[PDB]
Amino acid sequence: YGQVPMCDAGEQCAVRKGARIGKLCDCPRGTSCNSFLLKCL
Repeated sequence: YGQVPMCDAGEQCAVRKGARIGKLCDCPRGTSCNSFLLKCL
């Protein structure tokens, strides 16, 4: 439960649009999911 594709540092890990965020992949250890930039920061 919660398994997701490994996300890259610049690759989009979640899309912020419409209202809620669209999860795509998890950010690599050391990088978080920026809902404003949509990057692994």
